[PDB]
Amino acid sequence: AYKPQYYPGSTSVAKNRRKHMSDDVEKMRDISDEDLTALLGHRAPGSDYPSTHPPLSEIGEPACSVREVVEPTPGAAAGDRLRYVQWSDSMYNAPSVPYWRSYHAAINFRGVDPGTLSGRQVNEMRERDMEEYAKRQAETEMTDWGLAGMRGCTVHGHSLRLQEDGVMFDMLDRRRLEGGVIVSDKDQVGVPIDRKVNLGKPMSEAEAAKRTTFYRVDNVAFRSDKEVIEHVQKVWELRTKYGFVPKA
Amino acid sequence: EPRFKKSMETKYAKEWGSNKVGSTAKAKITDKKTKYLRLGYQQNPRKVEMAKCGAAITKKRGLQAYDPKLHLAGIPMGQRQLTPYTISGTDIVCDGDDLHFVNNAAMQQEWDDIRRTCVVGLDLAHETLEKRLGKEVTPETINYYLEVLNHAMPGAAIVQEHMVETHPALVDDCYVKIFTGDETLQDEVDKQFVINIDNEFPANQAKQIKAAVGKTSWQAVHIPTIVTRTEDGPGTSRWMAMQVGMTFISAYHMCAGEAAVGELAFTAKHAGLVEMGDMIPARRARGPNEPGGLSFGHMADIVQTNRKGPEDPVNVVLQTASAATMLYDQIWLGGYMSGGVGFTMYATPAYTNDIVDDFLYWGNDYAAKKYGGNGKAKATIDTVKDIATETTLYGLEAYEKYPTTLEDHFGGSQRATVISIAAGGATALATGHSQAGLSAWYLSMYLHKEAHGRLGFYGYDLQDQCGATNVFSIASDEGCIGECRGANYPNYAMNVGHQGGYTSVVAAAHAGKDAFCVNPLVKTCFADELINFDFADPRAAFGKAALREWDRCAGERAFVIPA
Amino acid sequence: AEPRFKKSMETKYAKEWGSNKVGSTAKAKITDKKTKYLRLGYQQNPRKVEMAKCGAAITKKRGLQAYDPKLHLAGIPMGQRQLTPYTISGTDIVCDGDDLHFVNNAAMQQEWDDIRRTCVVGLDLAHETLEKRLGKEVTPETINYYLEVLNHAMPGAAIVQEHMVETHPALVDDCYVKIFTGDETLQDEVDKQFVINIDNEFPANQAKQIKAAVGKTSWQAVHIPTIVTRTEDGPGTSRWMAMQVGMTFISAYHMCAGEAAVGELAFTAKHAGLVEMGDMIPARRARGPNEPGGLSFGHMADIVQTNRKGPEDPVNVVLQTASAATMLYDQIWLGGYMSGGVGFTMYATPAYTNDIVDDFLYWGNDYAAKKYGGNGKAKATIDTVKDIATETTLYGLEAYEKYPTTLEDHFGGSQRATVISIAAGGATALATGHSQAGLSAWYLSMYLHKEAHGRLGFYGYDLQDQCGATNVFSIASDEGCIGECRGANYPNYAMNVGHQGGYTSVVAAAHAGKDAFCVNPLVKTCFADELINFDFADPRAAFGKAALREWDRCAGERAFVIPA
Amino acid sequence: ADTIDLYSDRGAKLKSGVDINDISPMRNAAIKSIVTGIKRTAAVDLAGIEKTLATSAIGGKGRKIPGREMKLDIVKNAAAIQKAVNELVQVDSGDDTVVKALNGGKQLIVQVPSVRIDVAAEYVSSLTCTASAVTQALVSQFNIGMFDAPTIKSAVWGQYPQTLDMVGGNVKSIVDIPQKDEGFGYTLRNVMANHLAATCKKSAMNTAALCSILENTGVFEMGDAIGNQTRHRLLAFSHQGLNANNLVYGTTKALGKTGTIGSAVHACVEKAIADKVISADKKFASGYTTYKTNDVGKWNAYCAAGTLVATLINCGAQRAPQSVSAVLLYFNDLIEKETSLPGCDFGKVQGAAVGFSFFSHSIYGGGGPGVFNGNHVVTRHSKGLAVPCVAAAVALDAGVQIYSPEKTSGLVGDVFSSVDEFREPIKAVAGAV
Amino acid sequence: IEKTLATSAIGGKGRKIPGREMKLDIVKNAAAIQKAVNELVQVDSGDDTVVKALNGGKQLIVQVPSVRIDVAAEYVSSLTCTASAVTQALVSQFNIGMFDAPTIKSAVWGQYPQTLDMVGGNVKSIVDIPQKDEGFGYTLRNVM
Ligand code: F43
Ligand SMILES: C[C@@H](OP(=O)(O)O)[C@H](NC(=O)/C=C/CCCCSSCCS(=O)(=O)O)C(=O)O
Ligand SMILES: [K+]
Repeated sequence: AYKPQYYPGSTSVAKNRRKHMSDDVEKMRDISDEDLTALLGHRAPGSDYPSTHPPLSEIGEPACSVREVVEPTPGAAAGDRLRYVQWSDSMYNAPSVPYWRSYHAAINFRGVDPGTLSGRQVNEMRERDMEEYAKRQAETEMTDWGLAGMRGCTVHGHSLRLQEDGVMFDMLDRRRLEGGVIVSDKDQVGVPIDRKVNLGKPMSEAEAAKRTTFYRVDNVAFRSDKEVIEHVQKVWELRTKYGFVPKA
Repeated sequence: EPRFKKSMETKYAKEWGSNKVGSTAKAKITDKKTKYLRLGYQQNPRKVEMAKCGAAITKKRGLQAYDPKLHLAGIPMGQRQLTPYTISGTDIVCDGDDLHFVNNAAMQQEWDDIRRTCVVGLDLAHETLEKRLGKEVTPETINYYLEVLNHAMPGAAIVQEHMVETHPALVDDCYVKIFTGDETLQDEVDKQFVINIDNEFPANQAKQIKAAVGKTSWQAVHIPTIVTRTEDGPGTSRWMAMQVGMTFISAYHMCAGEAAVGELAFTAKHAGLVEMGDMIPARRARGPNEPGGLSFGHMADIVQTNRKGPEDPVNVVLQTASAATMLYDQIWLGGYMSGGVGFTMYATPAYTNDIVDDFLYWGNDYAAKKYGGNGKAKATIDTVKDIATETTLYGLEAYEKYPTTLEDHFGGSQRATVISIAAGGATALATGHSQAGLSAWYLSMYLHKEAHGRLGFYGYDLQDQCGATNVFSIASDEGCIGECRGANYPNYAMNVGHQGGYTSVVAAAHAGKDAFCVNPLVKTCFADELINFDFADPRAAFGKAALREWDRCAGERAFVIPA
Repeated sequence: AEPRFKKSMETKYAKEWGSNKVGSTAKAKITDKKTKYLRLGYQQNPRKVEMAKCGAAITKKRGLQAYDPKLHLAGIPMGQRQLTPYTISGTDIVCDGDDLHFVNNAAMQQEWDDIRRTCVVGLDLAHETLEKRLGKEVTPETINYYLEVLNHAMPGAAIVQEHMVETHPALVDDCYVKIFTGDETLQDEVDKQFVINIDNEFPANQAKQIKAAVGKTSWQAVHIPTIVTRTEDGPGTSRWMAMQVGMTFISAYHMCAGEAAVGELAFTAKHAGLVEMGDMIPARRARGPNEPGGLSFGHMADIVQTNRKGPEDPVNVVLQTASAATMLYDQIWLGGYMSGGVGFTMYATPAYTNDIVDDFLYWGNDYAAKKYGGNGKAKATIDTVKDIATETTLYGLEAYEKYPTTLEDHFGGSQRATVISIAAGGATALATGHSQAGLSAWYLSMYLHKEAHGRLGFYGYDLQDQCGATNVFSIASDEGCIGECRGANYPNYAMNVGHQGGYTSVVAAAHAGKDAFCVNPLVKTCFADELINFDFADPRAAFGKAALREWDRCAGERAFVIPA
Repeated sequence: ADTIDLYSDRGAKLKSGVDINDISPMRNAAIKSIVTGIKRTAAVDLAGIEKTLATSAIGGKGRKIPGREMKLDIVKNAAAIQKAVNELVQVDSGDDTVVKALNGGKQLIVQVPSVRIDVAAEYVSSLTCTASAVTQALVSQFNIGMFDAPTIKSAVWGQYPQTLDMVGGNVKSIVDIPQKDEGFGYTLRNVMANHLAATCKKSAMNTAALCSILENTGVFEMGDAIGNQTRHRLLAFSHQGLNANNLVYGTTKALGKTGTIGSAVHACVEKAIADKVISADKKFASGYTTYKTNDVGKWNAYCAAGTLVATLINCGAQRAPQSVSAVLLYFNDLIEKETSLPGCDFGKVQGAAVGFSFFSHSIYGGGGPGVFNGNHVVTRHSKGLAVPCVAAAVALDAGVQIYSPEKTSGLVGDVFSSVDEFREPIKAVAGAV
Repeated sequence: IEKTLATSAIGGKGRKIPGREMKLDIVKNAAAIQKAVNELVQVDSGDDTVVKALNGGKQLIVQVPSVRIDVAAEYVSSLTCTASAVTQALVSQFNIGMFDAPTIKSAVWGQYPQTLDMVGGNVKSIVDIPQKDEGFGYTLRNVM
């Protein structure tokens, strides 16, 4: 068939980037379905998924050769709302970086709407489908709950100096260290919730450095990843040349 | 030491208000960690002034106004410490709040001074008088014309009786000067009216301007600020033409309304007119003399730093970045095209804390030493790739080595703008080539994205990703020499972080080498200390107004309202 | 009875003003055909003297020639005839023409800023978006929190982020948002500080008529800062509004701060739910929305608020409308935006000074009311139009002829033609309740006037005049248009003084004392608000107070951030 | 000449060995018929005029003129009005004029005779001659007197000429007014995505094709298909918009149950390698290999097809349109990372998608996919290879958007969808070769 | 075009870009440029395209083939296809390199697309741009 190569580079950062692209990521913690739903803030934990329109089984869909061959996701078939999960990841070697959360979405999940920014990365999907994606990113090495947070608003922190306890600042204090583990007692837009979710011990600085997809000069310098730089320069050169004359 | 050492020490190792940054929250500029004291807005005297004003407004008017407690979640700003800004190249320290265009009179006046200005030829008008009426035009007739024009231009009567006039006390910022390549005319016109090219420009620059303009003559017209604020940019050439036309009637003893006056109207309003820019398309509909129509070459030529200090072309580029980024991002994109809190901090990297300055000086030193001086690097893909890559790596590593700089430029858009200004500016200065500078800007962005796994806000790199391929495209709506791109070049028409940066890249292709980038008439028009805003030193004006000490604001209604 | 202008003519031509000697040497009876020309120069007039002294000080301070009355053509300064004053119509406020130039009169500037900085924005589609996409429940309580936050944020303050720059409240105290609604429960349950209460602001018949038009729908009346509208332009208003409306929905409904539903709320605020004052105009005169060229006469008539305060005097409603509209369209728009310089103050002052147009319009209305049996009762026919227009025109012409003082005040034929046609058109529209009939009368008046005097207005005054009669009832592409929807971009009307504010008064005359609005109940209700800096219910009073430099509601100054 | 096979919207081979030049807008008879047909077509809302008049809601945007209400039984008299409009719009009896009532007489389709567009600068006679004919026909049918005629006219034409467009009027086209063009050649690119989905009755392949025909005809009018661009444009047009070689529909079907955006990227690279469009170039020490192409036009066209495949499978999976912005971005970003070759349109699809994502998920402007078009400042930047995906995505909505074609496009969709070649353009284009 | 390039007077309205001057013998090579533009503007060899050098090679008349206006919304392909054909023909005739090609393009097209029209350019019609229409049907009425 075809075996994807994903991305250049031989550094740990490049290898971690290929892990995130390919969903080859280690499960680090367990988060219950109801705890995740509580943190997301879109419905009561355990409750039925609200609908924005009727289930497809109750709708007369237009005749369309594409609809005939593209299977709806479970959330689309059910008429779920489009809801989201949004993450902020510290530039001090959080495991994830925004574009790579989006590549993880686009490569590995059907029916995604990812958005990449510097201080936030978001994915909108039919609600039940979104929860499957959110759980995977939340439970695996892609999220360190000290260096990252779930933040649907008021995201400030990715580029700020870390707190003295090593955790990334949250203006809204949705999650924090308590007894050596990260705990969270607010939903992702800052609304207090009636539970306290245990999100595990944060990674040490040394483990973050080994798992990060971020290039940082005193860990794995971007300058040292000669393959990635050569790749960038090649794509730039070809885009430039073909914009003048579109000929090999 | 890096150029931003002092500014980072001011911001992160000295008290500001009662933010405790002189004590418990003090940091070394390399520290990766800090304290979050959650003092709220009361740590910052400026915020406290704003809060007390807001509460007084609510009470006086009976309708809710500003209240920091109305932040989302009822958690007020100042959870992190609130820290200051230093105007780059200066020791002026202020709050970000002192730099919003709404709160900074010098910023408003910069835009008013552009909006209210046009350049208008004299040669076609004089030819009309000579041919149609047989009039003789001399320095004496021109001098009387200019005396009457300066009385009339602010809105005073020449011909009729029992007339209403604008009040001089409200319009003292309105006037007309002339400039000319005709050296004899330059000397015979009364000096009060003349922008003397020899006096205002170093000899080499004066020679280059005179070569471009030949023996032609021009009026530099500045209509009243109170008018430009009441009206819009398209009102400027119209106001000018009314009073030019009235003055020709009197100074040449015409019928006060004959066919020759109509040909003088077409001259002033169309054939002889140089506006700052033309109209823009319907979705963003505006007429001439608005920021969307302002080309980057015109904006670079408005800025006057190159005639005062061409020996520091990097400083020329940085001052250009300051004036242009303020206008394009704060007033235009953050005002005209959006609004609200707007885009002060997207723009402040161009003129605060010495960070972009550090990176651009570094890239220029790199390229100057390597290629044998400014302007001497060949404009090729290999030159562009080298300067852009090395400058980008320097900037990224600086943010990584100095956490204070990363925290100041907390948004990726800010960081991407800063580094691409440095990479594009260093390349343009090295090559003397605006297109090469644009190509470097885009390569920088692409490297930056891969280094950090992020770039700017959601929509930052629209133009970025179209960028490399469109530098040397010849397509209808893609091909354009850099100097003639502007805020309506299609890919550039929406987003912060770019327009003022490109203006600085265009300036970099000419700074210290040429007297102007695209228009010697615009360049010469603004070479005038009577213009309220100091286009040679925009940073100093921004800073003086940040302190509420800048004294050249025009257009107020104070004279005709109670205290 | 004596003509309505008797007092004003006595003030102008039989009482001293400054040292003009009109109280003695140059005093006249208001019917005298002759007078003296004393050639006193500008020094007879304290306002001119103040201007001359300021000009000489500017010349000296800046080293560059400024105002000097000696630079008049031939070196003969103004004031060869005596310089005489103006009385604001319906008042005892006496001032110089110089106190009424838009540049010199802060109330005139604020009238325009208050229109330019305003838009109306629906709430229903936004609430529907929240309900459908997110499943949110919208209640009076959620709306009240939304409106509290919106009034904090609209002037330019932060809601979601941290370490933010904000506009200074001291500079933006004129910016706010109110709501109005045809839903009576919502009107009661929203916090009263935010509500334009239709029942409280309008007489019961007008309130009922507004509510019938608006149904149960709900609207935001948004006024962005004056300092911003002055820095920017009219097209900036809806954009400013939409940014802060969007931010407030994010917080008030706990949305992701930037999700697809926010984008549909943006389209709602900026397009589907938006009522601007007017739209863009063509390239030759290129401007975007919320500029005077795009302002329809119906909207301008609806902005003026006299009809909700004093519908029992519909002529006064028409006259106040003529005043606010003529100032804007002739002084600021045609005499400013579209030209400039000394401009067009005196082309406009007949609409609001010396009680002359007022005399003529009261006369025409009395003629038509008596003849046809009251306002609104005359059939809209050629015969009705011909009668009212001809008799009102003859009255006005004969008045100028009987009273040389009035002819000398309205010294330009354009002024006279505007005055008489306002009277003929306004009387016809009031009699018929019909804007088209009023326009037909306006043009017949002009044609009679030209033949009577062998002159009409300035060189280009009657372009629209001569196209006028034939285009009133044309259905051609760019000619057909019901009167209320004509405006400053109707082709024939796009250039010339003396008409746009007059037509606005004719449109108002077709509705004054009969209907709550002419064309748009949303615009009408938006401006029914005493917090708006300019008093749209009594524009004449505001013009006059500001002519005396006593009007104290100017917004937008930079005083707070500059030295004394 | 390059030759392609043309396939239907469901993967049936229609024509074999077609010279790509024969699908050019400059040669294909069906493209000429569709474009000129659209220029000639206007929608009349007879029910809308009747309601506007009854409620004196003259000019829209909240307006009502008290006292000017008029009750005319327009819809009941639709047959007489159709006849009169036909006679007024035609130039000669028996010419190519079409006037038909739709939906119980609530609407008319008008197609002005061709000469009114041939001997004319642009397309607007379809709006103006229709509006004049309707206004005259109503005045005559209902014996309207002079003093009321302006009320009829403004009910039909809206606020024109105070406004540049017919604001609040009842005569519309899928094309907007020429003064709103962003630049030269943008008129045919100013058709809202929702209008296209309604015209094609939400068949995603046909919606993509109609949009691609208009976008690519626009690229020609822009002057951007001359010389060294012509083949390049025709390859990407045929491969993205006309299902050339069944690449779009066949790959969509193969990926339709389990495929993601990444699956579509990988399928495109796999097919390009198998077809010898790209081949391995430089192998780095990690094992990563860059790729080179021998045919930029063909590689670009494969990327254009793949961008649409990814849209159809990802938007189809959501049964919603909003993700199309992300699809266009990430398909192209990822294919560049996979190959070290430029993505579709050399970055311009990705760039348009960056701004489109922002302007469909933020406070600042835009909206849902349905409001975009090739003339929109946000989505204009690709040379015709982005918006056809946007329109297809809209077609796939099962009910998520507020500003859907049902809300924005009912009149024009009802009228334009009645025209077979507009609604079924793939069939038409292939039938002409 | 030749003078615009030689004086770097790119964009008109007083402009000059120092350092970007280019000396091309365009008028002397008008016959070769005519032939190349003819090949670029036509759709099929032998169609109704006209390209003719006038007045000593100082000008061309171009009439685009009818299909470029028939299968199009407006008339503007006469301007755009001509400007593109001339730009490409000059780049080819004079072997212009990539870094200079935007200079050629802006000499031909003027300030477009920063401006809506080809301000300072060298391709013109008697008709003005459709965005300047005062209303529907005014394009053929906008001839000075
Ligand atoms: C609501 C949006 C979505 C949108 O359409 N605009 C927002 C908000 C808007 C508001 C925020 C005002 C407020 O706090 O109430 C304003 C000021 C525009 C306005 N309406 O006046 C703005 N952003 Ni935003 N916005 C900014 C930025 C940013 C950065 C902030 C990252 C961080 O770590 O804090 C990110 C984008 C990114 O991640 O790259 C961002 C996103 C966002 N930006 C998210 C909210 C983020 C959050 O939930 O915290 N902005 C910046 O990167 C710096 C400049 C700063 C702007 C203010 C100024 O220039 O003075 C402001 C520009
Ligand atoms: C796109 C279009 O809006 P429309 O779709 O409503 O016509 C257009 N608006 C704009 O282009 C707006 C430009 C300025 C605002 C956005 C600048 S990018 S900086 C914001 C980034 S963040 O802080 O939110 O992350 C207009 O004409 O108003
Ligand atoms: K203004």
